[PDB]
Amino acid sequence: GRDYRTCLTIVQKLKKMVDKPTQRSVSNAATRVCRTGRSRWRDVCRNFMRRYQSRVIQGLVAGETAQQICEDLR
Repeated sequence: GRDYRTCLTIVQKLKKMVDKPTQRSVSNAATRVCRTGRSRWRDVCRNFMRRYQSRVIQGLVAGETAQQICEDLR
């Protein structure tokens, strides 16, 4: 169950890190997002992105809401 929550937090973080969400801007932000925080969050974030990054990036580029991006995990 944690995956859905991790997904929502990451979507929110990435939307503030980029200006216009494109394949390049989002992907670049996605390599940085998991490096901010204490060790537990860095780990959880990293493990999530390794599994799910393609779908997160796709969703941001599509202008999906966080819930739409993360729905398969709900």
